[PDB]
Parts: sequence; C-alpha cells; structure tokens
Amino acid sequence: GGNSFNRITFDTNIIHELDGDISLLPPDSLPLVEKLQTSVDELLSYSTQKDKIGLDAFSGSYGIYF
Amino acid sequence: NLSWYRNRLYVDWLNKTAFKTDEGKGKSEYHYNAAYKNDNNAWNDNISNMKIGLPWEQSKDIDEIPPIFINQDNV
Amino acid sequence: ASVAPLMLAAALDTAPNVFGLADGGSHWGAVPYATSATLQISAGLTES
Amino acid sequence: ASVAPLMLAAALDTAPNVFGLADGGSHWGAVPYATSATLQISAGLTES
Amino acid sequence: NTFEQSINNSRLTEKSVKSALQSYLISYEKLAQIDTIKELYVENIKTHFFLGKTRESPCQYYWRSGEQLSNDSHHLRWSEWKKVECNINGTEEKFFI
Repeated sequence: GGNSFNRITFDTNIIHELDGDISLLPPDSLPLVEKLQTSVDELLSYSTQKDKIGLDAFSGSYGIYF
Repeated sequence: NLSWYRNRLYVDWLNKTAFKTDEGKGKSEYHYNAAYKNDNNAWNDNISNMKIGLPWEQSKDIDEIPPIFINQDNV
Repeated sequence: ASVAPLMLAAALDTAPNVFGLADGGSHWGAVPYATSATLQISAGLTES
Repeated sequence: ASVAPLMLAAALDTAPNVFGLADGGSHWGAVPYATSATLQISAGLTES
Repeated sequence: NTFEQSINNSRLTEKSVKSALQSYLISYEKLAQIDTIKELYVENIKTHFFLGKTRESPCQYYWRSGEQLSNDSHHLRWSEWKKVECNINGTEEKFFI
C-alpha cells in the first residue's frame, strides 16, 4: 500500500547478556583506578591481568580497549 | 558535604529554592547535585540539577539522615 | 575538557524555566547549538 | 583578567529574573557555559 | 588518537606519558559504565545494534555494533561506543525509545 509499521515495545530495561552466552558487561574498572594511584608498574603487570581481567574477557565486547 | 567514594572525591549539595511543581503542594521539589574530582584534578558532574523532595518536613535539625548515595533517595 | 560542560549546559537548558501560571522557558535549540559548538571546538583542536 | 567577569556573570545569571506571579527566568546552564568559555580563553592564552 | 597525540612531545619525560595514561583510563572508565537498553538484530546485514545510556541523570545515550553472527564463533566483531548526537540528550523524560 505504500507504508511500513513497527512495534513500540514500551518500558524496556537493562540488557545484561546477549542471547547465547555473550556478556555485554565489562570487568570491574574499580581496581584499575585503584592501581592508577600507585605506580604504572603495579598496573601493567601480569598479576593484575590474571584475576581482574579474564582470558576470554580480554577478548569479547570491551576487548579492543584491553 | 564531601564524601570519598569509588576512590574519588564526591561533593553533594541541595539548593534552597521552592519549585511548586504540583501547584497544590508546598516545598515540593529541590535541586540536588553531585560532582567528582578525577585524578587529573578535573571535576566531572554526576547528577546535575535533579529534583528531589525534602526527607525532613520542616525543621533545621533532625536526628539521622543517610542518603542512598547510588542514584536514589531515602533516610 | 571544554566539551562535556557544553553538552551538560545544553542538557540543563531544555528544562523548563518559568513557573507559576507561565509554563515553559525551555530553549528548544540548545542541544543543536552545543552540537555545533562542540564540533567547532573539535575542528580547532584538530587544526592545532 | 577576562576570566573572573565570566564566572561572576554566570553566578549572577542563576538568580531568578522574573517576579510577580511568574517565578524563574534563571538560566540553568550558565555556569557550564562560563566554564567552557573560561577554558577556551585558557587554551588561547597558552597557545599565545 | 587522544593518547597518541598527547605524548607527541620532543624531549619527552615520563610524567607526560603517565598523564596521558591517566587520561586514557579516565576516558575508559566512563565507557565501562554504559548501560545497554535497546537491542536490534538486523538480519540482512548480519549485525547487532545497541543503545546505551550512561549513569548520569542527564541521559547521554551511545551506540555500538557487533558485526557478525553471534554464534559464528565466540567472538563478535565489536565496535567503540560512539555518541548519538542530536536531541536525545536534553534533561527530559521519554515514553519510549
């Protein structure tokens, strides 16, 4: 006829994870700010890259930044 | 008041101005604000001119008043 | 650092200003003015 | 010397303007506009 | 690009690169708080699109995209959070978006 239509879908909320084991969330940025206030050597170290940032979390949604 | 939160320095303040918005009510909404010093000594702005009614009705001194302090409001 | 205060000022200007039997006072084009001013600041920054 | 009059003008603009059964007139984003203008003056000063 | 042209001195010190590193983490900490609201899966171009609000009382929405099938592998080809520019960012209240 010469038109299209959508659906409004009122009142949506926070999406935590995508469908099928994909998380949209980053790891916690608070310990990186804790370690900014100390030296750079206590931040750019392997012990801070182990527990605070994952292996699979090093890739993924926020992976370009890491 | 100053407050040290998320390894930052928050500072929070209200503003004594009436703002009858429901136009039957009195002392209906007051503007509340926040900010935080970053580690470049630069001030960002969390909340910035959000309208909140007073917890206490009318008295200069009350007993106890904590704010929820993550984006919400109670005593 | 002079980019976020312009967008915050244009956010605050869209709130209504006059009360008490005169609704309104909200500047309608404030967010596009801050978009233009922010983009001018970005152009001057890149030329610097 | 053109830094303190901008912050004083933005202090004075947040006072209410219209009286007599029309509350308000206070420019809400005036202090962030003066922050942006002050920081532009500081950038031009440092490049000078 | 902000980091790369902040350490662009001539006789560098470690203070300048640490200051640019601090500015990088301060800029990252804002993007690490973006709150994903609205999704959209385009089927022709095999992409997701997200709409993300930040945690301020002014809204300041953003957008990003994952650029392939969600289960082609573990990885989507993601994108930087970029700001939606016009007319959403006023301090108003929305029925829908």
